[PDB]
Amino acid sequence: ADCRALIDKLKDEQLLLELQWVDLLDRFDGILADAGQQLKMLLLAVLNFTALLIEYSSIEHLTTLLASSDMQVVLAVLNLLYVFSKRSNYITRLGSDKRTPLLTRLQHLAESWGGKENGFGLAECCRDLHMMKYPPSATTLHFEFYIHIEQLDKISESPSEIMESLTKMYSIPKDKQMLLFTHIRLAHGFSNHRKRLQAVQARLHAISILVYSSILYNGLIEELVDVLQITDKQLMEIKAASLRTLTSIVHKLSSIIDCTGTASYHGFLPVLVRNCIQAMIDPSMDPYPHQFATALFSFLYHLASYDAGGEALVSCGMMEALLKVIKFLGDEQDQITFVTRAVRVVDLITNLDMAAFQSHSGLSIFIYRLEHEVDLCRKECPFVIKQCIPQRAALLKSMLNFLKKAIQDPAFSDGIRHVMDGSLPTSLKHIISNAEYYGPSLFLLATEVVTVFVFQEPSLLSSLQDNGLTDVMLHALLIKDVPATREVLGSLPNVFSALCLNARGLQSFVQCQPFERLFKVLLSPDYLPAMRRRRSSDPLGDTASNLGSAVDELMRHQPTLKTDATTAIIKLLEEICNLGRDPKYICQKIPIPLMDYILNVMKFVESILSNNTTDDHCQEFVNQKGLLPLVTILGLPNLPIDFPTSAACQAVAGVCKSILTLSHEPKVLQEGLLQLDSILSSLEPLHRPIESPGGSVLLRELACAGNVADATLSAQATPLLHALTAAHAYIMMFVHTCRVGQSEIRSISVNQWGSQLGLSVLSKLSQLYCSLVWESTVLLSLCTPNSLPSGCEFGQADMQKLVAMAARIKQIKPLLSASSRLGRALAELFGLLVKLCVGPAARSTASALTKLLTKGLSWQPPPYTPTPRFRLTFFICSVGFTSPMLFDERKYPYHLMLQKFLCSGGHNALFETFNWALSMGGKVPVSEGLEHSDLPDGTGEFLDAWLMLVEKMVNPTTVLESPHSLPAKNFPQFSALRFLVVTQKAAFTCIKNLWNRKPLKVYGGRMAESMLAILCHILRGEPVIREREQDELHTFTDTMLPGCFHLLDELPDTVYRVCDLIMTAIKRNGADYRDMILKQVVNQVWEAADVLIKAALPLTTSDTKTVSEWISQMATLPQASNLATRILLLTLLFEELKLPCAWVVESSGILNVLIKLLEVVQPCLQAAKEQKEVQTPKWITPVLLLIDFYEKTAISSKRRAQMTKYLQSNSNNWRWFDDRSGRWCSYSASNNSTIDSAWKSGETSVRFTAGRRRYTVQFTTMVQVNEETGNRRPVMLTLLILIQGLTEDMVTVLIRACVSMLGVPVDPDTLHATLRLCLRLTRDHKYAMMFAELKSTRMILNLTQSSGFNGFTPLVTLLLRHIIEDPCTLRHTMEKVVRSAATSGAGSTTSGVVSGSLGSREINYILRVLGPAACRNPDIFTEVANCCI
Amino acid sequence: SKPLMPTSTILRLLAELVRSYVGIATLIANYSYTVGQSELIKEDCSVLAFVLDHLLPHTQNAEDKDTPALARLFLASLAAAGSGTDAQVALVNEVKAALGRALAMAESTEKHARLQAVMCIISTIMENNIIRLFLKKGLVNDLARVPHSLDLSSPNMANTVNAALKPLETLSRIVNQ
Repeated sequence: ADCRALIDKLKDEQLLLELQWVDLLDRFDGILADAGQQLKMLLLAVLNFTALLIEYSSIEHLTTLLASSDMQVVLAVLNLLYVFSKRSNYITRLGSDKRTPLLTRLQHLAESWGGKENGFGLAECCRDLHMMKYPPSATTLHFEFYIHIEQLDKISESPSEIMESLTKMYSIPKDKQMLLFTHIRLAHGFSNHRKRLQAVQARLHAISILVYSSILYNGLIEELVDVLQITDKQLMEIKAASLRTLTSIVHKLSSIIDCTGTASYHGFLPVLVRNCIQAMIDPSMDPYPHQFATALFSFLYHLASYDAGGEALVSCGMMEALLKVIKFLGDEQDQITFVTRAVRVVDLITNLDMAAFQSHSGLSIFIYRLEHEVDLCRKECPFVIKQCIPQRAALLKSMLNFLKKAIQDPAFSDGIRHVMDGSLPTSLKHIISNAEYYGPSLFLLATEVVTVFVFQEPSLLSSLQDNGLTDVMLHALLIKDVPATREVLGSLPNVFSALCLNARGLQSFVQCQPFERLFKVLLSPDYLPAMRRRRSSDPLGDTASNLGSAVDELMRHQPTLKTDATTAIIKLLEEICNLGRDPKYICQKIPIPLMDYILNVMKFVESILSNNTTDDHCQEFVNQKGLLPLVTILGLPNLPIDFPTSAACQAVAGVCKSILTLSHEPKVLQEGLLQLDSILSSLEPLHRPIESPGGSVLLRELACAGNVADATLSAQATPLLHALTAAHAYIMMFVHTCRVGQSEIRSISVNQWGSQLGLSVLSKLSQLYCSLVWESTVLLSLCTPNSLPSGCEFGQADMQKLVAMAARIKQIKPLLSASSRLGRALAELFGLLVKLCVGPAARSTASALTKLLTKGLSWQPPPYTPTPRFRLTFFICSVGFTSPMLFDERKYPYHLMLQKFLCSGGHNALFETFNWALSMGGKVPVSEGLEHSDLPDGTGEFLDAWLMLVEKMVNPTTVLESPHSLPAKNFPQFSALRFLVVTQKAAFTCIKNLWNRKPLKVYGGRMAESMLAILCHILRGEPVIREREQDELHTFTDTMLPGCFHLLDELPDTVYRVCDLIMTAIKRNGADYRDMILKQVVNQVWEAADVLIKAALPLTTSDTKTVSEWISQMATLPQASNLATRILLLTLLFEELKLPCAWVVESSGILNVLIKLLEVVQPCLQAAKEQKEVQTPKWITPVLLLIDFYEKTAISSKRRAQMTKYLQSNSNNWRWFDDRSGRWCSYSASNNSTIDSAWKSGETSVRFTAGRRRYTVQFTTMVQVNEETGNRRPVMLTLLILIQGLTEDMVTVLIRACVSMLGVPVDPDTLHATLRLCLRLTRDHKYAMMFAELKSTRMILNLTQSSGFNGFTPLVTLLLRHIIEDPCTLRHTMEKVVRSAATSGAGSTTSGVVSGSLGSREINYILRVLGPAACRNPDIFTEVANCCI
Repeated sequence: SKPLMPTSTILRLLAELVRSYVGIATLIANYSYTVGQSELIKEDCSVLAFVLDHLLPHTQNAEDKDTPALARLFLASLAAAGSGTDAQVALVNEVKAALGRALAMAESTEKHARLQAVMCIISTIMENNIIRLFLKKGLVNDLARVPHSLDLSSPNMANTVNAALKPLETLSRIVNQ
């Protein structure tokens, strides 16, 4: 626009700026970066204009320009920085790289001169005073950090070179010479008037900037008001600076008011204002400068905006003068701007008083000015239904905002009837009739003034109809083009809510086909910028949603309109169908924005239908056949391929879901299924293969499309790809309508899917699924770089038509994505349909879905396949698909689906896919297949998925316990027991066929872990299912250990599943089998340890390198790979079998071997630290953890033994603690016996019922929890294989080994295990002393963060406490603890009330609290408690 | 490569061992370094003196960030542990000595950081036998003399005076209420 013309004109420049964006601002930033390093006047003009540009990269230069001797540029920079801080927080948000250097230069300008009290009042600074009536210290420098100069005149030349010469003569603090420069240039200035006034003005600007962003003091306001009183009239720029400063200071207000005098009609500020106004009005009296008057009316605005100022402007009666302004002022742009300022002040004042305004007829004055300005526009734009100058448009805008506010205000409710019999409607009629000459927001204000008036006095709507203002509004909002903006669109229905209000208005509104025009907005590109989301953070379609909710409110006020509204909605849909059907349009992301139309219309329809949730709009819409035009939008040929994933398809799905869930109507699904069946019947050629050496049908339909540049954009070029992407959109709608939790909607969904049409569709979707898995895997086989195929022309014949590799790949990728995204949506649909089916027609839905599962598992390619991988990749996704469909999240099956999966087939096919995958079609037996060298590439990935499925299929703890059980009762009844019989029998053979063979390169540890989990589930299950082939599991459990240890050599991470398998074989078999296992594991450890003991004899003869080889031989020998799992296995077994495995670990003597190995490895590790190449043997942590748990177990057995020595084995009285009474109340005899029996069994928790309340005891904590309330209450037991443990000569060696492993920082996890062991050992002070005498606290302090772990600092603190706690210090600390616990009624996690006086104080509870102290040392704890309790 | 027990952690550890074990506070109070025991040591000086002078004061270059909060915890624990007067007297005597040392110190941001941190430790200790000792040692009078040992123009001076007023208000109140 004319700004661009001005830019081209400038790009004599400075003469044009004197007359008066990015690259013009860049030339400006140029000369800014240039001048600070016929120049100054260019800089001054650049600034003086930029201070207009900002009012509608330079900063670092401007800051340097503050270092100027000529204040003119500093003033202009300040005026620009004031314009900034005034308008936006641009310099407030800045970082301290330059915000502080800037604000500090501003501070050094702003800081006080001494005010009146030192003879530096601003009034005296503006009058000349002869230069001899000022304090003699004015022309004096006194800069300290020491510089003092009495007078600057005998060296009056060159103040900048004065500052530089002082830089050379004194070392002035670096980067703070600005306070010196400003004092020196001030002392040069003060000699003369202009420079003193310029310093004053710069200081006032700097103040104001420092307040929009220590300077202020009691005299500043009084000084400013005395500047305003100065009557030489050559100071108007200083008066304007003073007013703008007072404005900044508003943001002391009572003092401003007391000084200026605004509380009375006579008073300096009110009188000055009235003289300004009178000078502006009457030509004779010269007019006060524009700048000064603007500063006065800005000060009045900001003062009125605060209550103290508005009350002062009341008190002085400025409303009469401001209404005088708004009545008599002229037409010129500056006078218009003073009028709009006066209007905004009359607004602020009227937000708290109306009586003055009303008594002065202010509403008539406002209306007369609106008539006069509209009459001055009437000359430029006389049209009225039978560009506006910006300042006049802003006047009209502020004045209409006032009229709207007044109409919504009492004190006009009496009398506002006589507004619309004035001239006002005749001038609104012109604004409304010329929404293109007047702006759209002004046309909006005019229609909102009418709307608010008609809602205040609907009676006088008859007057507005009689003068045809409503008939102009209708014509301007319907027949004439609506101005395309969010606010106008948002208001039209509220306007029509007014114009309909008289019934006559309704007739006139409905006469002109209003919705055919109003809804065209949604199909028009002119209004798409109005529909685009504002701020990028409001919803998609937020403005069409608002429009729709407003049309809903409209036609819920006026139900007669409902039928025509839904007719125009349906005409929108029918036109979107037209725009999507014919070839001549093409959807842009001739181009047409169809997807935006579909999003905006659908947010509109959704809002309407779902606003009131009364199902009257839905019913009307469905009864006018709108669901056909709605659901057809999914199938539109010229919609893009990426439509189904788009928010427009999700919008259509949401509208369908809203109609379904409101109306409870099947017709949405019925019509979706009819159209989907129509589309599925079109693409049967996708199901029929090439029937020759050939690849994809999609790639033979693409390749045969001639050479068209973009086939995929044409529905005739790619019919199957566009039927794919129509079916995808329908399927995403069925997904959205299945994701519904209303049981009624679930029922009618299932009744539809169970229909003749539902099952015809579901059969065709199943055949589509298998076709799309085939096509996607073929396409990926062709996008693969000539690796998967066997050098064969499988799909090459068509890629030779298509076509240097990417040129073909990037043409296939739209096919691959269109087929893979549809498959995933089908799988989501079938999973949801299973969920709906489970929780009569459900039984046929499940039948068709299990026929899909059977079809996928028994699918065989055409006999032209070049490799089985196409079948293995079909099978992998068929299996990964059948998992979600048979089992929920949390792995419980659906018994209806397992029933139909068994009876129909798919179980025999599931296990046949395993036989096929290993035997390769009978080419190799299954028992040799796994280990066969030529086994296909994807046979490990298939077996990973198959085993993960069968692990779910076999588990009795979910298959028997599934929430999704069938009920108990003509139909064959399902048994999950016989299902587990047949499944475990079929699975066992396949696992046999994988039990001992070596694992696959990848997918061998997941195979092994799921195979072991299957074996565990079978071994636990046969005990439970034989309740309601045993010798095969027996012989298996006999021979399984060779395989378990093969797995531990190949795949260490399986050891946790091998532990669990061994424990289940043990719980099947006797201790005679437990012993055999443990002695065999221990013999493996024994030989693996003794070979490493022989691996570390010191190397005297040097035959081996003796440095790198020996140090790493300890860590890398195969034996050192075995120990890391043989020990770890033994440890897990130990954790379960606590005492048998302890007795075997004792009686085997293996512990001596492990201590000897830990001792003998220390020279090796130490030498490795001296190589600076330490690499810790991973087997060390199993050994330390085994020893830890061996001595944990022995402690505990001794404690349990001496606990048994004090108990009767019959009816051990368990008692639960009643904190309120302090009673250990007994359980019932049956509960007590149950709790005792389950404690003796070693169960962690026991369940029982009392009073039908459910109680559970937790023996980890010894707490009874009430399962309903969660109340936790203490319990007690009422008192009336001996594991020797580690010997001194072992412990001494372990302590030395742990200190040596701390010396060489072996590894984080090994330090954690060795410190844990030290923590257990050092609880005897003898060994804590040994650990501290071996200088371990120095090593611990030297340890680097590379050798640290989560528990390091707690654990180290406990270890140091173990060193510090000698018998006596421990005794004194135990005394402290016992006294504290007995004196303070401590709380607990057993609801022992905090500061309780019964429960917190019983000896029997306090001893439970003090248990940690008893464990720290029981003997000392006895001595202390006997002496202190 | 960073040490796993930074001086912060060692301080928290000692604070815990002081709060539990009676003799540790007396052993830490009486323990003193020796010349040339470490690069940071210039002459025989107490551990409390080192914690007050080198670890407690904020300094702009990190070694551990939160050494001062935990030296404050350490000295607080060594006070709060009653330990009769064996630990508390040496703590108070050394705080008084480090205050007088920093007041005699040459004008520097090291001086103002030491002073402010000693005021913070006196304030945390103060938040009754410790107050009896602060009175007996004339600590309140050495706080009141603080500005005598300032350059009253320094940009730090108001912050160190605020800091010294913080324990003076509490202490004068606790006496004269």
